[PDB]
This record gives sequence, structure tokens and C-alpha cells, in this order.
Amino acid sequence: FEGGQLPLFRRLPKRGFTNINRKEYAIVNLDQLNKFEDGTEVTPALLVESGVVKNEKSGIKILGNGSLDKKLTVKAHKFSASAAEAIDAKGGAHEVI
Amino acid sequence: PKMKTHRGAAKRVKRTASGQLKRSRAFTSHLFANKSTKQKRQLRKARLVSKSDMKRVKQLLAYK
RNA sequence: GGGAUACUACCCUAGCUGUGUUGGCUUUCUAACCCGCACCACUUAUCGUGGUGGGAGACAGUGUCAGGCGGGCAGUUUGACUGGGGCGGUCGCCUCCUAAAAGGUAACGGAGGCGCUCAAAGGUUCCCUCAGAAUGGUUGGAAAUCAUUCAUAGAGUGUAAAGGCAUAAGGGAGCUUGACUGCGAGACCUACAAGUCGAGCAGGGUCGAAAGACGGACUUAGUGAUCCGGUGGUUCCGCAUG
RNA sequence: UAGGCCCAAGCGACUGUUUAUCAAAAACACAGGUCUCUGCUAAACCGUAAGGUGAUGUAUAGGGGCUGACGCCUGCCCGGUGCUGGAAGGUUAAGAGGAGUGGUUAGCUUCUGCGAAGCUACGAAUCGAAGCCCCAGUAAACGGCGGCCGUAUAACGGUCCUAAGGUAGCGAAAUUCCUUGUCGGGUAAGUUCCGACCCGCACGAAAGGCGUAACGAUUUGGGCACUGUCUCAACGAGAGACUCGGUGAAAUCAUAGUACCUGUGAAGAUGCAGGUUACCCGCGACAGGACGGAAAGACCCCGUGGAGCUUUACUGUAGCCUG
RNA sequence: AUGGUAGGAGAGCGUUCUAAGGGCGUUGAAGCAUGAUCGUAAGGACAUGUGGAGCGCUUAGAAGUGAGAAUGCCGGUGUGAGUAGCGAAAGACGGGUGAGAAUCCCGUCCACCGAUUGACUAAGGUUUCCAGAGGAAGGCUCGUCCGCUCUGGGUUAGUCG
RNA sequence: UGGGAGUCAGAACAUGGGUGAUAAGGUCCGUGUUCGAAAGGGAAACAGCCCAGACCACCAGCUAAGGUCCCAAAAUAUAUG
RNA sequence: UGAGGGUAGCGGAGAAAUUCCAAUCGAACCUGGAGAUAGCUGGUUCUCUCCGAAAUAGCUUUAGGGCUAGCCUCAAGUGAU
RNA sequence: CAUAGCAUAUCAGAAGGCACACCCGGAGAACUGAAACAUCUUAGUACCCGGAGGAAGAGAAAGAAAAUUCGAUUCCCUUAGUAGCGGCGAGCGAAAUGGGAAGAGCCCAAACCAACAAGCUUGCUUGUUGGGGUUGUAGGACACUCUACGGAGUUACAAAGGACGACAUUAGACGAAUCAUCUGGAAAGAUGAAUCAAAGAAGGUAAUAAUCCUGUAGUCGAAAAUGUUGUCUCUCUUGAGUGGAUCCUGAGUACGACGGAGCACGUGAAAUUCCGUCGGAAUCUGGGAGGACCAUCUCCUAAGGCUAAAUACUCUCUAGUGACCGAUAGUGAACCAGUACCGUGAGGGAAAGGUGAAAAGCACCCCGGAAGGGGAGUGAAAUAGAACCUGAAACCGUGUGCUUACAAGUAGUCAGAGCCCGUUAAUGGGUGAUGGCGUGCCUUUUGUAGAAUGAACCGGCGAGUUACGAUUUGAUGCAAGGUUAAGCAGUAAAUGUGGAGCCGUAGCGAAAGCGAGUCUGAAUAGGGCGUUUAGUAUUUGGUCGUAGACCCGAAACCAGGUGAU
Ligand SMILES: CC[C@H]1OC(=O)[C@H](C)[C@@H](O[C@@H]2C[C@@](C)(OC)[C@@H](O)[C@H](C)O2)[C@H](C)[C@@H](O[C@@H]2O[C@H](C)C[C@H](N(C)C)[C@H]2O)[C@@](C)(O)C[C@@H](C)C(=O)[C@H](C)[C@@H](O)[C@@]1(C)O
Repeated sequence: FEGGQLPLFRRLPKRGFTNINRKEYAIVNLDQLNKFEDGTEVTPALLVESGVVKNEKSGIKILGNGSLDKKLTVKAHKFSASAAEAIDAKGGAHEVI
Repeated sequence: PKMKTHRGAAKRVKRTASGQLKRSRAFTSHLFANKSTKQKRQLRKARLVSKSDMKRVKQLLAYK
């Protein structure tokens, strides 16, 4: 309440809508995968067991922020281009579940 | 009991990464012919809620 | 000739056959229904119930829906500033003075304007330049038009006033629509919302021989959020799927 | 113990009734008038209704409105509003008709419009009573009864416009701003009173006009009687009072050893300054101050505070009328 | 460096209760009263009287945690003050009773109401009626008196309502 | 940058101005001071004027504004009018 | 004028005065909603230390209220601005 | 005639009062907030009425959902102050999913069959009885095929009604162990020496007791009883599987139009579910739902009924508990309480506790009419004497040391003689001739000695609190991770378990989506938000929000009742 001056949230206009069925993905970067061993095959269940992912929301997504310095195979729902590239560069495979 | 959210503000503003609130611009949605194209395109640029207004409306959006 | 009888609603002027049946008008019927209607019994009893006779009658009455009227009744409203209040006047924006040589600065302090206009009164390229004054003459208003010379903006500038203008920002002519799209480092103003100016970068254009100038008018007023609703495009989203 | 009287103006006819607790009156009632409604399960009223009053009445009756005995009277306007009636001219919602238009589908060319059969949402061509518009009437219905210039529709003239512009009778009035209007009477002296005048700011005919005998704890003016009302106060009788004996409250109250003058100061001082006066303590009396007591001012302003009433304020509504 | 109201920050004193530890108390606890004591403050001890059973200290922890004002609420008590008032009216004397008499009983005189200060009956009240006893409270004074207190008694209907 | 406030009745004096009447202890702005929220000394008393900003003791001293006849501390001082 | 009865608060009664309805009436009284609401008034309890304002723009059915800025305080940080 | 109606015989089935606290229906406000107010909100709240009950209500898919699905109903934690509704304002506010408590599916109508009576002529129909069966990737009848007490279940669906084997084993009973001295009026205290403990809980006793009393732990115990518990006589249900071709599968119903209400949804596209008025169907090749409507898919099969548990409240009862009160507190009420008292009435509504261990409660004498007292006496104590523990201040008095009748006063303060006294013994105390200075406190104010407010005095009582959530500071633990909620086991604790969920580890964008980048843009350009580490859990303080929200105070509004003495 501003004393009768029109409040800010009526001076301003509304915009947008919410998508009720929106996909959000559990995020994991390459720097988190360095804890594993070379040649290992990582999966969502193995991620959860290792504690890297507390909650699989709509799938798991691999992003290329950090540096890998490893060689392993990965099975996930979505990947980023940089992530797949940096996986295959050191050796390894990405299998879209 | 729980605090309640101001819904009119909720569907007028969003929260940025650090702590700030990003808003939409007024003086749209109606007569532009009196205005210039410069004003038109510049009222499409987003802005932030001012801190003087945050000091007043902070509690309305705590759950945002 | 003023229509107007090809074919065809078709027809006033026509009279005109009855039709599965349906849908309106007006009378007449009665068993629905109604009679604070008459007699007779329950009865002890004018309530009420029942039989008989009379009235009225598919109207009335009642339900639901719609329209009109409705201070009879109800809930509410009926602004602020103000040398007390009231009456009066005013309420937003622009320009001067007040304002004390930065900016800003009050009063029911002193003066005025805006609530637009323009397809050229915008852009560009070329050219051009005051009134007034006398001088002097057909006209002559003495002065309108015409002609020489000083005139310093006292000319003129769409619109109030102020700041500016011969780079003409004033006056004409030729082309043309930059009165475009998307951004904009950075700055002014500012409680917020807002408002103001911008080099320059891409894109694709106009004028000009070209450098280059053009993101509306010499500048500053010519509006007003939000919610709601309407119109056109869309790469967006939605219901199990389309 | 047991009526004061006379003369003259208003108001109201009279008897009556009224604000228990500041108003008894000119206010209300009244008997008489007038208008309007009502044909009986009357109208009107109470109630959701059933049942009731009206009325065990029936237009010489009943309800409502205005006026208010009696006498003389009661003028102009139907343009506007209301009420009544009529022509019915035209406008409408719910409703009956569905002519046509689209979403969708094996349906038809499979690159695509019979929309077909069908499921579906829109939809005028018509009418559809009230109301509304229009016409007439109604003023003891609501209301109105003049602007302009000669002049203080004053006198007569015009015009302005709508529908008309004040008849009788009253008139410085319970009504007259200027106003103590002017003239006369009454008094030695008359802002009142009486009578007369009309220049009615702004009288007027049933929100009745004018007048009226009788009546009035009514208003008003003058006179006689009479008196301590007064010049002008005096003396007496009781009760309080005062002294004594018994009994014994209350309002109020920051603490108090509580003076006056001139100044000062929140602009009016027991308490401050400078001076003046003043031995301590009582009783009877007075009322100038303590802005004395009493009552969180009732006048005035404010509050986006309340309540009551009004209406052509907004929004509704019981209810009524019509389908 | 250290004046200070709205106000911000900080450090502390006390009150009741709880935990733990360690203590005091009929050779007298808490409360109350007095004192010339200690601490920068809130405040803390000691001594003596009174009283006659519970209470401190240390550390921490919880709060119904501190009053001079609200025309505050409840109780006590003042002031005004020996003041106002003691509610319409004729009493006087003698004798008596008694601790005590203007006020109670008896007697004489006097006076008042007298279409009433009289006598009945309803309503209402509900034992205030009658004998004794009583003077603590009530009686606007007093009191030997009383509609007050205590004890005990009292209302009789075929015809009255 | 953030946590917590309170405030939105202002007054006089001096100076620059409007208004008013070159009136107001008037009113409205601007520039400074004081009071507000500031005791102390002076102006007789006197929020706003002059001096000057109180941590606490002292029967110590130097000064400010204002003063030195008595009230009532200090010159009945000097010199010249 | 008496005794029995009747009319009840969005109501009744009124020879009409806002008059009466249990010492009250422009809408009675008792309970409850109810600790209604009160931008208004009053009040709000122990001590010391440090710092220490404002009475102003701007918007406001706004004017003795409120919001943001100004000016106060506390804590981190930058670190000559 | 017939029945109404009337008249008898039998039974006692109901009324009223509930604890209207909880539950279900009918009816249904206003103050208030929105800084006015009308949609909205307060709120389907308060009040009123009716029902039942110990619980009530709901309840077994014409569902929820879109996985590869799921468990009838109810309740708790989350989802989430999300999605959504909204003068899109104030504000209102889900659900699914998931984790858990408790866990239960049973019966009708209709088909069909076999008998019974009347019409009819026993053919059929009607109705009565009995079987049979009540469900969908379709169930049943008819068509098809071979079995029953194996299990045995009274909380519905049948029942042992059973010898049924501690109601709580409940009134009740038993229940270990101490002497002495000192002080004392009296010891439980001090001192010293002993003892019991499945009992050291508590309270009384002349003061503070494990061993004095009542008791406690524990043991033994009976009526109404059974704990309602274990084979428990009878009785139970050992299933009959395929196609479903034909028949049946709840009518003035579903559904629609109009007007309304309830659902988180503001009445409208209302999808979904109810009321009133008008219309009004389909029948398994059927019908309904999946937020207008059409088609394809998925799920289900309405218009019939019953149903325990987990859950809600406490006028009561039994046994107990408390960093709850301790007589102005705490119930209004510790006592004479819903009583004195007030009011016509509905209704309102107080004050008021304490002798002492023991009544041993003052024999007797004296003054006095008595009340009162003074002695004596009881007692530890009588200034403990019933107006009885302690006994504060205001207020009222009596005695005295200093002082005062020439003095102008916010009554004190600094100075200071004289007089009197003699301490928590320290450069002491009391009084005060006289001099100087000096206009109370609080609140409100530009400013108050103010003739502005408030207080007669004294005492007592008398105002930022708690819950939940947010934010920010301090503390601690762990750390790319941190953390549990409900529930369960446990002493109404700590703790243990419980990983559904929550925050963070990545943001940008309306969104699809992309991703250390993204959005814009035609473009990567330019710019905005971002990256280039640190959070999380509990708690402390400060502040805010929702609740009465620091306390007292209106005029008034509404609902239900009381009054015409
Ligand atoms: C007999 C018994 C009564 O006497 C009166 O009424 C007298 C006769 C009033 O005279 C007056 C007489 C009359 C003319 O006024 C002068 C009239 O104007 C007022 C209303 O009552 C008084 C005094 C009034 O004062 C005045 O009230 C005025 C509102 C303001 C005035 N002000 C200047 C302080 C103040 O003094 C005020 C209202 O009565 C006093 C209040 C407390 C009362 O109501 C008191 C208790 C009365 O009941 C009174 C004692 O009983």
C-alpha cells in the first residue's frame, strides 16, 4: 500500500503463461563424471547410487561445462553437443536411452 | 499459518539468478501513433524492480 | 406512352372443390377446476366432510419464465485546496517574471497559451533575401501595384511566450517519401512509474556529379497507466490423439 | 368564607385535546362543505398464507384527501406533471415457426467443397400484449397568474412566449426591505395602539377571501377602582440564623509557611523581577479573584465516523400491471 | 573524546520458578522496623529488635519479570468540620420506675384534626399481632421505650367472602 | 550493500524578496544562526538576542559577552572635551 | 375512575407534540455476533554507556494519515573517491 | 351391501429432557476488510429449528489417470500457498502422484425354472411361495463341464447359546528395618553408634523421619465377573471351465432449455454434481466419462440397497501428571454461590480463608448497671484471648531534645553560629539564629510556572505476548552435498528407525526449447540476465506477515428473546 497512489503491481503489465506439462531434466556436467573410473558404463541408477543425482525429474541431461580427463560410456536421455563431443574426443560412447 | 503470495505480482514479475526481480514495461498495449518508433522499440527492453520498491514489496514474493 | 401482361411469386378486380392433418380468431358446450351458494345429513356444530339443485368455466386462481412500473421499503454515495468554513474560483501540460548572474525554489502571487495542424508546412540538391522610411509617380486610400537608396531583423518564421536564426532555422524551384526495419556505447532528469538526447553498427533505400545529408516540421505543449474487450500475423502452448 | 369593572383591536367559531419532566397556544379535534374510490368474497387495511376488520353493514352506505360553525362569496389558465378515456398510428422481451450459415465425418475429386445422410453451434422473413408516441377531458387535482421600454399591461400602448397574466374583497397587515412610510386621534410627551392613504420589495379567494354575536387560565392597547410596585424606606410577629448540650454528612482536594503595585511571561501571575506593606491564632458577615466548583463544549471545524428524514442521487426491491 | 528529545546500538541490576552442585536454619528462616554501611547506577550486606518455619549462594535455563500518572479497578483512610442538616404541627407540672429520664408509665390542665390526623371494607404486604425478658446493633438526639432482638404463644364458620 | 528507525503542526532573529498598507509577535519562499533536543554567564525578570557547548570532585587560577557609587564582585581611576 | 383482558420494536398506539411504549425513544430492554471497527484521545512499569535526527521535495477521495527519497544508527566492504 | 367414521379387548410404540461439546440436514445475518462502496469479503460464520448416535457421515468404479497404469471409503504428512479463481483488486485456493495409519466386499430387481389360487378353461395371463443371479479385455439365464465342509470364523455377509482356562484378577488382607545423649515446651534436627531395601514415592506425628503411624515396592486374593480368550457341539464355502450366438441387466430416468445454488472456479463455453418449471431417449451393433463441440483411442456400465477399522468431541467416571494459581491469584464461587443483593421480567451478580501441638478457650478476687478492663491462673508464648499467624503505609494520638509571635514563603538547596547527643567510629549524628540561589511532576506542544490535561492520600492489581510462516544477523554440525515429515518402537523423554518430500550443485527465455551460455535479432554482431563456487539443518536476537496482536475507550449494525403491573 502506497497511500492511494497506484501500486507498482498495477502500474505494471502482466505477461506470460505457464506450461503445466513442462520437461525439466536433472543436470550433470563432465567435471562430476571425473570421480568414476575409465571404461565404466554409467547409467541413471548408477548416478543415483553414487549420489550425483538426488532426483530424476524427467530424465538426465549431460552438459559440457568442465573438463572430463576420462574415458567412459554414458547412457542418458539428452546430451549437449559439446558434451557428446568431449566424450567421444577422449574415447567413449553416448547412447540415448 | 503459511504466508500467502501476491498473485498479481507473481504473474507480473520473475526472479533472476542472484536475487533480483525482472519486470515488464508500462505504456504499451495502447496508442502508439502519438509515440515514435524509438519509444516503441525501447519500451520493449526489460528492466529490474527498483530497490526502493523492493524494500516495500519484498515479502509479497518470498516464495517466488 | 407513366408503369406494364415471354417464363415466373402471380395477383387486387373476382366467385371458387375439399383434402393426411396441423397452426391463429370468435361463439357454444360441458365431466377438470372454482363459488365467504341454496337445501339436506354427519351434528352435539353456520368450521369442515358428503348428496342434490343452481352460477361461473377451460376463463379465473396457483406454479415457472419474461417485460414494464415501483422513496411504499432498503442499502449506500453526495471530493479536495481554502489566511475558519461556506458561496465564488481552481484541479493535467507548455512558456515568461517572481527566482536573489549554476541548477532548483512557495503563495486563492503577476501575465499568457495547449487538448493541434501539415502529403508539403517533411527529406535532399540548387538558387534567392528585410520591412519601415522617404524619394514619385496611371492609378493614388496621403499609403494597395510599380522603381532607386538606406535600412540589422524593428522583416519573416502554422500555432502562446522565451531562447535562437543570413550555417539562414526566412523565401522559391526540381526530384522524392528516412514521417524505414533491428539495435545502440554513453549521458540528462528523477522518490517510483515515467520522460529526454545520442555518436555509431548491420540491413535495405531517396536526393546530389561527388564528399555526404536524411530514424518527421527552428526548439520546448498538442494527452491517460493497469484490468477488460475487439482485429490481423505467429516458430509458441494446451486436452489421451488430431 | 363567597365576582374587580369598562372601552377597543387581532387570532381562533364554540365545548373539548396537546409536547408525563422548561411551550396549553393563533397549533390538533370538531359540527358543516367539497373532490375522489368502492355494485359486495365491495374498495381500503393486517397477515407469507389460511383467516379476519370493514360489516352480522350494501351508494341517504363505507374508505381516503383538502377545507373547517354561520353569513356574502369562491375569479383566469388544461400549455407542463398527475388521473381518466380513446384512436389504436407505430416499437418490443420471453415464445411459435428454421429460410439460410458454419465446427466435425468413412462420406467426393484423395491436393480437397452438394455439404452432403448425419452429430452439432449460430441464425431473419414474420408476427407477439403491456408499456411508449399521439388526441380529448379534468384545476374545492399538482401547479401558474409576467417579462420589455412611456412608467412608481401602477393608468392605458404595444410587443416577448408559453396556456394564461390577479375578478370581487382586503391592504405598512401574525405578510412592508427602504421604515419609527405619510396624515389625523389619543398623551405634557406615543418606534406601540386606533382610523385613513396605496407607492401590495413579496395579499388574494376551500395549503379558502372578507365579515361576524357568543365564547377564551389566548395576544394587544387604553381607562376607573385599588394599593409598599414605586418616590423611600420604617416597625413589629414567627422559622432558619447566632450561643449552649446531643448527633453528625457532602461536593472538592499535586504539595503548600498561599499579600499588593508596576512590569515580565503561552501576549490577563499568591508562587517570576524590582519595590511597597504586613505581630501569631480565631469568630460573625460579603462576594472581587483563585481564568472558582459542577458537565472529556451541545456553538464552529474535522473524521474517506454514525443515525433520522427527503428526492427527477446510484443500485435494488416487497408489491402491482401485462404476456 | 564523553549536553541531549523521536530513535538506533551495547552492557548490566533486581523479581518468581526449574536443573545440578554446595550450604544456612528453634543456639531462631522468610517477612516487618531501625541504623551514622558498601557499590559508578539499577542495588547488595552486616548488627539489633519483632516473628516463629522455611531460605540463601554458584553456573546455566524459563518467564504472568520491575508502575507515579490511563476523569484507570478494588479496598482502607483523610479534607471540608465539630461545619450543613436532624423531614411541616403546643405543650406544662406533679408522682412513679429505674444505675441513669425533656424524650418511658400514671394523673390534672392545655391544645390540634374534626366530609377528618375519625370508623369500616377491598388490593398489596406477610407474623410487623399478644405476653414476658433485653439495650450490643437499628431508631436522624436520648431511651428504663419500640413495628428492633430473644423465648413462648395467638387466626375456630352449614348461613361471612 | 544490507539490518533497524523516527519525522511529513515548526518558532524567533538577521539579511534578499513577493503579498499586505515600504501594518502586524502577519503570511509565503530563499540564505545563515539559535531553540526544538542546550544547562551555564549577560540583557531586571524574559525558549529563539550577545557570550559560550555541563563526564565527576576542589573554600585554586586566566579570560569572553557585559561591567567596576550602594543594593551587588570589580576604577567615586587617569587625561581631554 | 376501578377490576379483568387485547395490540410489541423492519413493530405498535397516537383529538398529531417525533408524542407514549416500566424515572430512557428521530426507533425500548436483555443476551449473543464481540476483544465489532476506531487513520482519534489517553496510557505503556529498572539502571548506566556510545551515537544522534526531522518538522522537507514528490504522489495520494490527499492535507493532524500514508508510501518512497532526504537526514539518524548498527554491521560488512571498497578503499582517496 | 361396502368402508369411512363411530364403539370395544390387548399391548405399550412414541412424546419430554439431550452434554446440542462432536456428527447430519433445513434456514441463514450484520458489524468488518476492500483504507469510501455496490460484485467480492466477513461466511455458509454466529444465532434459530429438526434429527439421531455413541460415534455420525462416506463407502466398493457408468472412477482416477494417460504408465507398461492404479487399492472401495476415511484420516495424517507432502505435493503447495503450487496450478487456478479474482472490481485479475482485497483476497480465495485445489487435485492427481508419492509416503503412511487401518484394511473386508456382501446383498437385491430382472432374465429362467418348479409348485399354489383367480380369471380363463386350465393353454395363456395375473398375482403368491421357493430356488437361481446380480457383472464388462461382458456378467448371468438358457448351450456346453464335473463338484462341497477342504478350509472351517459371529465387525456386516450363517453360527458353538457351548468345559468356555487371570474383567483390571477390582472391593480387600499381609507387607523389612533404630537406639542413645544435647538444645528444646515438643525432636524427625546436631553429635554417635546400628539396620532394611524388588520398599530412599508421598503425607502425618508438638520442629526437617527409608527403619513412629497411614502407606510404598511386592505377594495373596471373591461377587457382579470371565481377559474375551485358546480344539471351541450344530453349522460352514472342497469353484465347477468355453463361447457368449439369442434373452435380461434399475424411465417420466439419463439428457436438454430457462432460472439458481454447490464444487478452489465470480452462472458462464460449465466440462463435472444438485433444486424448481417445462420438455423428454436409447437398450450390448447399446450407453456414460476423459473441462465447449466433432472423429479416433483409453477407462467404465447410472437411474436399487447394507457395510466394521483407522477418525471427531468430553457434562461425566477411575488412576495420575505439571520450570500451572496460591485467597484483588486461580472457577463467578476454597467460606453462607449462581447465594445476600439489583431488576416487573428476560437477566445481572458480589464481598467473605489462617488461635494454639493440645481447648488446656482465662476458676477465683477487684472497679463497673452491663460492656470493658486490672490482677491471678493455663500455655513455650495471651501486645497468641476468638474483632484470635505475621501486622506495612496512609490516618489518629501522648510524651519529650532543638526551634518559633517585625514576618512575604515550589518550602528545598550551598554556606553557617548556638544548643543537644554519641555511630556499622568516620575528616560523626539531630535541630537550625542568619545569608545566597531557586516558579512542582506527567502529557501534549513552535513554545507550558502556566489561568492547557491528569492525579485527594496510601496500598494492591494494571499494557509488544504466543503459535505458524518469511527475511536477515550471531552460534554450531556437516559440506558438492545438507536434511528429514508423518508413522512405528520407547517413561506424555532423550534416542533409534523412517528418504515420500525440501534446498543447493546452471542459467536464459512468454514458451517450445537450448545450455556455460541463452534471449533478441535475418546476423554469432551489439546489448540484457548469467559463469568465472558454497550451501544446507537446528537454534539465538531484530523486523515483518496471518491471527483481537501493546492496553482501555464509541455513537451505531445485526440475530434471538423479555416487557402494555
Ligand atoms: C436545578 C438543577 C440543575 O440546574 C441547571 O440545570 C442549571 C440551571 C443550568 O443552568 C443553565 C441555564 C441556562 C440559561 O443557561 C445559562 C442554559 O443556557 C443552560 C443550558 O443551563 C447549569 C448552569 C448548566 O451549566 C451551563 O451549561 C451550559 C451548556 C454551559 C454553561 N457554560 C457557560 C459554562 C454552563 O454554566 C449545566 C448544563 O446545567 C449543568 C449540568 C452539570 C447539569 O445538567 C446539572 C447537573 C443540572 O442537573 C443542575 C444542577 O441539576
